[PDB]
Amino acid sequence: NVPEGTINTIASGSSLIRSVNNEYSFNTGTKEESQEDFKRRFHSFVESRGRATNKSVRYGALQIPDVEG
Amino acid sequence: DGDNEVKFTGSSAHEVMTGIIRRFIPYMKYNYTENTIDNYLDYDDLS
Amino acid sequence: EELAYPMNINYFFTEGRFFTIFGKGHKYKVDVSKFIVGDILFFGRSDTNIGIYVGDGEFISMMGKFPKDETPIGKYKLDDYWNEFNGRVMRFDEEVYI
Amino acid sequence: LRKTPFNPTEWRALDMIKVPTEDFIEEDVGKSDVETYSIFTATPAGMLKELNGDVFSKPQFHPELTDRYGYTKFEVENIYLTYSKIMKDLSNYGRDNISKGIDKYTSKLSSKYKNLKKAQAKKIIEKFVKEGKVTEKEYEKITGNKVDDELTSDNRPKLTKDKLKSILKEKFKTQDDFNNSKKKKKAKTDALKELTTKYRFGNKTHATTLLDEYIKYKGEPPNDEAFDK
Amino acid sequence: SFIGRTPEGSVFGTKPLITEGSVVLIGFLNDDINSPIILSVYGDNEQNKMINTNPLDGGKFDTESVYKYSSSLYEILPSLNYKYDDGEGTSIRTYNGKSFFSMTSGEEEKPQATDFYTGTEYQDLFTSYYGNKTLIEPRIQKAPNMLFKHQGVFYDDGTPDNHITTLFISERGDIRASVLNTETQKRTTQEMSSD
Amino acid sequence: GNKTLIEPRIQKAPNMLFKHQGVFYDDGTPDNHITTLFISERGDIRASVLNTETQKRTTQEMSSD
Amino acid sequence: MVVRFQSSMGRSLKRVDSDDLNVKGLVLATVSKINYKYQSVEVKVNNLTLGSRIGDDGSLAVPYPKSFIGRTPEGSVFGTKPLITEGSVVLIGFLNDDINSPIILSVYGDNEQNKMINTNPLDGGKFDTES
Amino acid sequence: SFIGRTPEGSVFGTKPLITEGSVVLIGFLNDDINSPIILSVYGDNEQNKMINTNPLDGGKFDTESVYKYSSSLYEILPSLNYKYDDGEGTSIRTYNGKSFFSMTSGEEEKPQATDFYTGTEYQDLFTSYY
Amino acid sequence: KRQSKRAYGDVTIQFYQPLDMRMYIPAGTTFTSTRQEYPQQFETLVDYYAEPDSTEIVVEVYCKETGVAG
Repeated sequence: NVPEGTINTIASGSSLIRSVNNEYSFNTGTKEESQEDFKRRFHSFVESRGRATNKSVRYGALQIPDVEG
Repeated sequence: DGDNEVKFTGSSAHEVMTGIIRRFIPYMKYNYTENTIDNYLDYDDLS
Repeated sequence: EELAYPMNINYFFTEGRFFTIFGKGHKYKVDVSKFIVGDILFFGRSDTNIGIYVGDGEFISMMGKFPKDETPIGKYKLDDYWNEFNGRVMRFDEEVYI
Repeated sequence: LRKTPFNPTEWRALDMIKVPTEDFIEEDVGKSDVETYSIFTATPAGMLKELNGDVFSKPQFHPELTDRYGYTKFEVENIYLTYSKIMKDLSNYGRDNISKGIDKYTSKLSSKYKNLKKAQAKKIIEKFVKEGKVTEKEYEKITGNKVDDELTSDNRPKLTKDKLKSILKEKFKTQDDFNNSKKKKKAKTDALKELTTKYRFGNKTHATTLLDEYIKYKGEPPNDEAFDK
Repeated sequence: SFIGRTPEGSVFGTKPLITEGSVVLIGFLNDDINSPIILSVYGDNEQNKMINTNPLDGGKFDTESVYKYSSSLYEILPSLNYKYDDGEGTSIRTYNGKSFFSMTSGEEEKPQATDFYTGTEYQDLFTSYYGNKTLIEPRIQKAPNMLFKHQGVFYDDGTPDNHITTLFISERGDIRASVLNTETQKRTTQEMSSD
Repeated sequence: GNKTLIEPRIQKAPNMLFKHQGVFYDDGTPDNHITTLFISERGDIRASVLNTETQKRTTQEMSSD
Repeated sequence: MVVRFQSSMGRSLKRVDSDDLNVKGLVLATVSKINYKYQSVEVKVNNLTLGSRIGDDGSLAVPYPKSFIGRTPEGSVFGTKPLITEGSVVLIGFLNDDINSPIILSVYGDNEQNKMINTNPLDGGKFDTES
Repeated sequence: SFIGRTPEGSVFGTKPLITEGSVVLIGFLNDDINSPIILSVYGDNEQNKMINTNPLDGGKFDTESVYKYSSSLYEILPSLNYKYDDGEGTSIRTYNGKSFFSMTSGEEEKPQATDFYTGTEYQDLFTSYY
Repeated sequence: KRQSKRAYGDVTIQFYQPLDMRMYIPAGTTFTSTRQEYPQQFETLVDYYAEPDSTEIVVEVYCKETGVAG
């Protein structure tokens, strides 16, 4: 989770490249999920066994690890 | 690129040395019945 | 404000009213949208002419044949003149000067 | 691959091993002066060189040590790492000397006096060399100054708090000045132009800060600290 | 640069400018200390950055646009008046004071070598600035006086050569084109006065 | 060397000029004499002497025709 | 014997050490990229590139020879900027025979290029001959 | 001096004059004999003494007076007509026969580039001597 | 009782010519003398920058030795 404008160079030859920069910060870097997060995920999993429900589609679409919101 | 030039970059010896060793170690193959040098050499806990 | 006459190319460097936004020698067509109305746009390889930027990708300048053309002032699209833009851009600042 | 254990805490990090004399078959241990150096330095990667760039090296030595072994070096490369005065000055060098290097002689005048910027001192010299003299009309044309005022170099007034309070009441006499920004820029520049020069003490950023608070509070802030500041 | 002798015997060569406090690379003969020779003279990064007018940070030389700026035999004499050449048709030469000679072909560059009204000023030329946006002042501000004197000794006809002609230009702006025969005491001059 | 003509890169005709001016001289008076030897792309020749402060000029002009 | 198993090279036995790391002599390279602002190039070896560190252009690069450069008594700096060309062959001499310490000595063209840019038809002959 | 190719493809470069019997410094590739290259051309002390018009024996380059003589890009073509430049405003160029081109600004140096009567002779110019 | 105070003062730099470009002074630059009576060293604490067209720069310095020798 580096700040904005942190990645300056490509660490290579960069013959045709002048400079590199990032306009947005990195927020996806996160530590291992705590017990509470796992309990919340599991209660949605238990409540999501019946399909064709909004609460089910929530888990349906949250199963991918990268998704947060 | 195109040429055999390879560049290793790191902010510390353990970062560079990891890249140096890891670049060539796997492909150094031998006739061991069981693996190669990477299983027998840890080359970890560098600083 | 008064500035200093004739305001040949020198003034922009030694008369301090300006701070550069983009340097000469690079020419990007995607970063034109970030500009703002009133930015001074240069032209020519030896700073032959300059212009004032206006929105919707246009600029205000005089263009015509060299030996005293009778054409009046007018506004032209930036697409055809984009080749001779030279990437130099400057902006005014009046609060802190003197 | 680890850092050298000669550091104090890293030395303690090494595991200890005991062995008594009861396991010793033979020994051959003693001092030696084979290695002896006085000056130690860690040069950066050998491309950087003293005659074409930044700081080359930074050695270290003990004053008592070098007596026995003088200047013994140990090097390792590491891959990793004032109208009258202005006119007098021009008359002192002369037009023949000033005509050779007007840009850099200009920097001499601007260095001595920080009242003149590079452009201001550049123009006066050009007018001096071409015409051969500079008058009070030329000086004031370059920049507005009181040429007919010789008080300031010997004595310049203190500007205690009530004087500043009075000068702000002159520069802002009507309420429209706050509402009309265009004249406000003219007013504040005129305040700073006299306030930085005429009195004992002058600063732009400080005086600006006061003006920004003064403007925001419409010339009557909730505390007299605005005039202390 | 080059040195030699002609078949007649006369020696010819060059004397490149030498400067004090410049950095010079040295190569010892047979790698012996006490046997030095200078190979070349290399300037500092700041000095090199000051004496170039190229604004491009980088780019391949094969690009047409980069060729306009990269390809520039930019040189400055010991006198602060400089000489300039480019891969384009622009070429600029300077002399004492603000006097200069220039040529160009592109209509875009037409101001650089125009004579409309009073002509182009010396400050309009972008080559007249140092890299760190300082003007390149001439060392000597006094106006020069030029002349192109022409004469000989003999020619294939065998008769002695005695025709002298000049294209003298004075510091006050006068122009004098003259043809002269000195032995016969005859002259025809075309003169222009400063007034 | 390999019997190919050395083409010029730019085929458009140039325009030359020899501009002459100064600042001062030993007499002490400001220098204000300007003279040029401008040559146009269309073959014109213009030799001129100018005094800018006094607003006086004498030109010898040749047209392309 | 057992102790001989150390770093060695050559048909004849030679102790390889920190002397072998040091280059002996001059080597050639090609100009791949130029820093136009500083006029300091980076040259490519057949499978390596010299110069060319994290520093963009000023704080690290390979210097280029100059015709002449200096400063006048007044202080103003004067010098020359000889033309630089990409893909030309340049001779290099390392400082104190250290790799990672390059300098360009001069620029040498190819035999074809030299043959193209000369109008001399004579194959050979002493320079002292009038013809 | 310089050599390259343009984007269009045409080759450009220089052919500096080559002279027989001149002394040249050589640097072998990878310190191998049978791998020569010429680094530069150095003249003899006599030749260098002949092709310079500086009368000063010595002195720091920063001195104003020494700058008048030291600062002189003095060059002679293969043709014995020469080209001259200086840190002062004097600059002299020569062509076939006694013809020359010259310029200067100082009144002291006014004879060097004058056209009074018949003009200045070629022998009056001090750069015209070995 | 409280300890001694390190000596400090101002030092003046004179250049041959005004700087053409901005220069950076590395931190921890060492200022010393050549007289045998005062071989005490000095060192700077903060960064300083020598802007162009400036023929002189003044930077503060602190005596590393803690005593009256500064």
